[PDB]
Amino acid sequence: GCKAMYQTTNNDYGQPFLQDNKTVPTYNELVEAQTEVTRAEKQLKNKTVATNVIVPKKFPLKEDSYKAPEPGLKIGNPLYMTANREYGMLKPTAFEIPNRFYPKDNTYSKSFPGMHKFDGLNTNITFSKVHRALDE
Amino acid sequence: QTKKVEAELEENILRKCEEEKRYEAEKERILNEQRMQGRFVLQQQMLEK
Amino acid sequence: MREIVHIQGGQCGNQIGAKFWEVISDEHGIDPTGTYHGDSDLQLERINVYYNEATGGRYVPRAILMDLEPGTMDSVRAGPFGQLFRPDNFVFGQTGAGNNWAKGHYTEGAELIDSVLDVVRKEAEGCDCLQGFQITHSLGGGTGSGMGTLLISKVREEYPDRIMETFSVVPSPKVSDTVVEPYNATLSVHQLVENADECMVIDNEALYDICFRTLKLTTPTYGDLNHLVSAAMSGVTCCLRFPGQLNSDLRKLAVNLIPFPRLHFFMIGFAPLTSRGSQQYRALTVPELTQQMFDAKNMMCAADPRHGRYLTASALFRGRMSTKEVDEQMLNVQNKNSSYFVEWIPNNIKSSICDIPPKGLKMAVTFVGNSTAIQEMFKRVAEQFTAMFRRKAFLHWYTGEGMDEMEFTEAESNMNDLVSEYQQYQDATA
Amino acid sequence: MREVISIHVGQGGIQVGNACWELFCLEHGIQPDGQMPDDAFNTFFSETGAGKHVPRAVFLDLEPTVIDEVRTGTYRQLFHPEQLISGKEDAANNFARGHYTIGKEIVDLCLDRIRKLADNCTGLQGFLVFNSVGGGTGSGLGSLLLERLSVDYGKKSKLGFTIYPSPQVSTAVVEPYNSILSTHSLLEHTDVAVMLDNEAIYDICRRNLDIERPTYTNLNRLIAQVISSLTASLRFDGALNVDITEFQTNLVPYPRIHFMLSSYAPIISAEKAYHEQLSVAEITNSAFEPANMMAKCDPRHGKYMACSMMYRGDVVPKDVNASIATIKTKRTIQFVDWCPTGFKVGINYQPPTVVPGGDLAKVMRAVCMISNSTAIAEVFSRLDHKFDLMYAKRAFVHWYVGEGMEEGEFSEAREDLAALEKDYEEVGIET
Amino acid sequence: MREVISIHVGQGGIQVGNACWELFCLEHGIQPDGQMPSDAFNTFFSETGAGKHVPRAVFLDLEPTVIDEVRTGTYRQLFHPEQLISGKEDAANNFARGHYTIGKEIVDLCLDRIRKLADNCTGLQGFLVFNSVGGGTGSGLGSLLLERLSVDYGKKSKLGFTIYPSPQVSTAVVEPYNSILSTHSLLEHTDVAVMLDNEAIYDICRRNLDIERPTYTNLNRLIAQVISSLTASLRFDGALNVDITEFQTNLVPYPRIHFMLSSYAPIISAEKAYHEQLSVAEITNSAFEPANMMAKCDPRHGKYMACSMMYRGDVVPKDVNASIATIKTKRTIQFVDWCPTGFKVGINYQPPTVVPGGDLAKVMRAVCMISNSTAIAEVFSRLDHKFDLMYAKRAFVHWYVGEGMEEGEFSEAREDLAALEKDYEEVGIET
Ligand SMILES: Nc1nc2c(ncn2[C@@H]2O[C@H](COP(=O)(O)OP(=O)(O)OP(=O)(O)O)[C@@H](O)[C@H]2O)c(=O)[nH]1
Ligand SMILES: Nc1nc2c(ncn2[C@@H]2O[C@H](COP(=O)(O)OP(=O)(O)OP(=O)(O)O)[C@@H](O)[C@H]2O)c(=O)[nH]1
Ligand SMILES: Nc1nc2c(ncn2[C@@H]2O[C@H](COP(=O)(O)OP(=O)(O)O)[C@@H](O)[C@H]2O)c(=O)[nH]1
Ligand SMILES: [Mg+2]
Ligand SMILES: [Mg+2]
Repeated sequence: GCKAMYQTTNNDYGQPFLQDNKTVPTYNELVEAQTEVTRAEKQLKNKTVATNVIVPKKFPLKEDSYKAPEPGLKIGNPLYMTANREYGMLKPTAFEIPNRFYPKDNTYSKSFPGMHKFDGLNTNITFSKVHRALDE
Repeated sequence: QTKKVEAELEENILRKCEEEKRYEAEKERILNEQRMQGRFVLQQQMLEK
Repeated sequence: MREIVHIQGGQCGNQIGAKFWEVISDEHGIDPTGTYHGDSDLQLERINVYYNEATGGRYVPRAILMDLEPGTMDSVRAGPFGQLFRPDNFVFGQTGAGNNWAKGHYTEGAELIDSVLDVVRKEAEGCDCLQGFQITHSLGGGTGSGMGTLLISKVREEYPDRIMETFSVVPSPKVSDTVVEPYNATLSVHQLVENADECMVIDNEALYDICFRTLKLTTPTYGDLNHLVSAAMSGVTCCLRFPGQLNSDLRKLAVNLIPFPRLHFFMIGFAPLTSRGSQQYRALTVPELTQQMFDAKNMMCAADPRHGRYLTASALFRGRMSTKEVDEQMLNVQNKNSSYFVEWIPNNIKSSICDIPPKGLKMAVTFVGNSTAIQEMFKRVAEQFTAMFRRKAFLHWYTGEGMDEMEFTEAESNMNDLVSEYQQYQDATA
Repeated sequence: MREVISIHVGQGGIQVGNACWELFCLEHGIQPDGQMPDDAFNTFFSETGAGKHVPRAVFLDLEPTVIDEVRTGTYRQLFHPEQLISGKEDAANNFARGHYTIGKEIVDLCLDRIRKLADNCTGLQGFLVFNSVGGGTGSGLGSLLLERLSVDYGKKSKLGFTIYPSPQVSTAVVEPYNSILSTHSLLEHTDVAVMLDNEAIYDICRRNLDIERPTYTNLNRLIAQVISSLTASLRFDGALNVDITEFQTNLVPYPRIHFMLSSYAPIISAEKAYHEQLSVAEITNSAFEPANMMAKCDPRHGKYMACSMMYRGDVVPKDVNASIATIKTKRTIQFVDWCPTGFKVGINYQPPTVVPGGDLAKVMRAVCMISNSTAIAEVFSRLDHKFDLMYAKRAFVHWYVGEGMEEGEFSEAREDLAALEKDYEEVGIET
Repeated sequence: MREVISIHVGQGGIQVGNACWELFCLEHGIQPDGQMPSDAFNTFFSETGAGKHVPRAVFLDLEPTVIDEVRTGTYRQLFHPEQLISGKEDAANNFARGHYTIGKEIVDLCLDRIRKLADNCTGLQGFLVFNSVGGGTGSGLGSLLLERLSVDYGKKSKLGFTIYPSPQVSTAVVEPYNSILSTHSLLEHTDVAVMLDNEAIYDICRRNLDIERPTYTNLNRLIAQVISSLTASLRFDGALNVDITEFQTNLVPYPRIHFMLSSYAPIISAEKAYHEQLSVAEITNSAFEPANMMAKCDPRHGKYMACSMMYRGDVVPKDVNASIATIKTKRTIQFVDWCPTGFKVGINYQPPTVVPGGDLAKVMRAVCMISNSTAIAEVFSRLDHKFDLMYAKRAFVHWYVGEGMEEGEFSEAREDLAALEKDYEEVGIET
């Protein structure tokens, strides 16, 4: 909470006068002094409170942490190595890592539980088609 | 304009608080793995003894 | 004032929009967090045309991104300037169409359209005064070509007096990527001609060819393609957002270009466009700009415009120039090329001037031409369509999802009638 | 959000799946124990909630030897302990045994496993199935699974990677019979079939890899590379993606014709891979080269219907389109008349990965084609000839008759193959 | 200030009491000697003023062996020495022994102990009683104790956890007689009864724990886990707490129908526990899986009356109620028409524990459900058939006659079971 949102009605009632009587700006100067006023109002709120090429990500595993596991079955001799076990004896080395990795992230769409239908009641109001000065 | 921009300044702080709440939810998520790893290693060695 | 709302669907359309929004944000000096860092006051006078103001003070595009597969929008969000789009406006499916017009127009899209039409209704009503709608899509794909055109019909049924602009990518028979392209192309164009107020054709083949020839760039890509088409799109409505000597909006272009209600298919071009090594060699003047815009090699369509006669043409200039010079340039170009200009309508060139140039360039021009030369794309597409259709190839799906060959025959007949009527005026004499 | 379920049945299926899952884990960085040391593995894996990952595969067999080898080998920890289903008695090359006697008591548990696995996934794309056709249990269980699944799930896509016996080299002597029977069974139930005869791949291995000592390890590694290249679009970002639903969009003119044949490029050893620049045009010409076709069939003997090729690497759309232009220019390769354009090409950024201790050299650009052409009638003709040579005198028939199969059942298969041949010959004619 | 008094009678009661009292002391961190290492316990234990705690349990038996084993075991220092009441002779599976001859001289001491225990407690909710129905002493003493308490205390609630004979697995031959007699006695006296036959638990242990040669210890551990899951709501904080008096106010449509059957999930060993999510939806589906009942009855053969389930762990009401909606959507589970809603849910934060040397692995989410369903008539039917086959020729009746029990008594129990079966059949029809 902040103090500014504590200001209340009945306090806007008569409360001094912002400018001293002796320092009135004159006509021509005010008439030439519109632009800074306008840009102040319009993007005061933008500067204060409002404030290529594909890239590859790194591969998940680092080589020094491969820690390949031994087989549960304890083979005694090289003679009895079977023809099904060649898959995966050799740990990858510096040569076999892919240099670049381009994954797909789905975290944005792993959300939005369901599409929305406005289960509401108009409230559109009319703006008129030509020179809104006659629309109610 | 000063008071209105103070209001949006408050709204930004509200975002910051809710983001920290999301990070707290992630810290909560850590708990399951933190239990699981050691818990199941010991529970698997239990039958081995 | 007189603002328009953007809608894009299909991955081709999403890639188009991602570059279009980046280009317009760069033009107005909007950072990808929505905060202003431009220099000129004129940069922000008409920002409400495309942007809506949010609390805190950022600007958000009034764009409706729609798709039947979420990977495309997940990709575009991670891209640069992806944060601008409001999360609410995204609408997506979980199945996709698989390049099947029947699936994307009858089965899945019919159920999914409710939310997207609701958000279109809300966003369109929210703005002050509607000027029109604009859509970008590719005709070679099932989901795009079907759902986009069905949504066009639905929006037309609800806003009959508004204008609708479409940027359609057509499947050229030269660079062909899918075997079922002619089918959904014809099926889409049948519905498009009846509803869309303006349709402007873009060909991947022609874009690639101009990239190879006038850019002379070694390895062109979809990024450069989207950049070219984005500059072309922005040039159309630049004079809408900025004051100029001859302000001209989309409704004025529509009234000026189409002699008859069903002839609203245009081909466009952009200039100046030079190789990077010769950019300082060339001499940017009005005569060079006009000879470049009227060069047949600069058109972004495969059609050869010299094989037919121009019905109407129009040019939009960016930068400050003397209007008279442009005037006699158009006059002399029309005078010597009376053979290529249809005669029963005198002075068939429109020109508009806007005093703001593109960032980094001193003059620019965008060309639109309604000519009878486009009939060749339609003829070749219909030829491929009938070649595939005589042997009843691939028809079993479209039969299996509530659709049948009767409306295929009707679509072929309608397309042939359109071609014949478009050609009838080519030989017309006074 | 996209998921696909893999089925391996038969000894050939298991020995191919082991190699393919080796390559998948190597590609996604998952260590053999299943524990890693944004979400791309979701195509083939499932997160356990905390730690390791579970493959989305099922292994089936009736002889326990290979299943036990899997459950004891280095990849033991990876699979769920209760998804490697093993029977007790082998069908022993008898399709009748594997389709009427023993498989009926294992198919139930298989379907419970399949249902429980499909329940976890939310965006199920389809099924892959692997089975050697020249085996009793393979053919029978595969046929039964396809017939059951096609009615349980309906419109879901299924892709069968069948290894048809070579024209003249085969292991057994009874494989034509069960090949014909299983072909009849799958013709009305599989949406896509891929030809994978062994002899052509053996030819490729002896010629290009320069290996005079080839075994099934190299065969399975090649098939795994083909699978990975085919599925890269589901789990890797690219300038032009394709879904498994976007295959029968371009490869299936009519529901009866759904058998296609594959090819891969480039194939070269590391000792001479670095003596060439390996252009995209060169590799795509090697792709359409008839002798590099993965199936022992001659494309020069018939028309093409349609081809779809996947490129992975740093290829350029102009490179692809320029190559396709030259291919269309070529006179020797002729397409069917009613297909003006028949090419479907896709692009993916991820270069192919190399397996340590393998034979294939690491190359930055690769292309994998699936083609549907009229030439496929020749293998069916020779299979029918071999089937007739044996059935002319009722050889081996009593072994199938004594396992519950009726006498006449061969007649319907023979007639269906005749109808298939006539359908190809009549769709191959010009109008 | 919430207490409940626990009664153990019979060998089955003692053998489950040992297991459950090990579990409770593991829950509350109390060493077997009774000391606490340096308020939730107040439900089950009472403070001695300085040091240890005394469980609120009483053990009754006419068999000195198990009592002596308890008094010589590791828990010798926990229980009060003068609440382990032991007799001199066993009933020898004869109901008349434990109901008319030998239990009358011990029931007075039992009631004196009960009075002394109840005087200390101030906010007692009721009694939990454990007994075996197939034992003479268990049945007779349970019947006599319930008859005495029902007039001594009045409206206090009593819960009987009875282990009924299996359809065909059994250890005795005369047990239908004592079973029918005990049903006659406690039908009028027990507010809530739980069916816990052994064969279903055997099947659970075989299928899930993958234990091929288990014993009664595993059964008793499972029963203790169920009891703790039931009673955690009284001694731990929960988002939706349920009391003992909050069970009968939902689970008993009519005064006669008060037998329920339970299920518990998950039941998974650590060898494969960490291979799956253990998600709320899958555990609540496992709860209603017909094979996971600890009672050998088929829920599919009858309508449901009322289901009350307690979740413990990090469960979320969103998840729970979303699962309940799916269950209601499911077709193969049907409820009686006059019960539009039948679910009583409870949520607690305390996760279940693991006991050292056990088989189960603890998990972050557990569910225990109690169901009253119309299918329970089948067990009464089969027990009635077993009774009739033996009583047709007056087999074994003379040893019940010769111990003071009059002959005609069996007819009354038979006609009351007939009345109960008729009541179930009547209430099972739709309106
Ligand atoms: N490509 C390839 N084919 C194989 C491999 N192993 C077996 N086959 C083929 O499988 C056919 C016979 O079936 P098998 O795989 O040996 O065994 P099965 O399919 O389980 O049938 P059964 O032998 O009855 O158990 C042979 O003709 C081989 O061509 C392999 O490792 N690679
Ligand atoms: N679940 C389980 N049931 C048991 C156990 N011990 C005995 N029972 C059951 O008890 C029934 C018979 O009663 P018992 O407990 O053996 O003996 P009893 O109830 O004290 O009656 P008596 O034999 O006269 O002493 C058998 O049918 C068993 O099913 C046990 O440790 N676990
Ligand atoms: N300009 C441009 N066109 C593209 C891009 N990506 C794809 N295309 C075009 O889109 C066509 C394929 O569209 P398709 O995938 O079927 O659209 P869908 O139906 O929405 O899936 C191809 O012919 C390409 O020419 C891109 O990044 N830029
Ligand atoms: Mg085999
Ligand atoms: Mg006993």
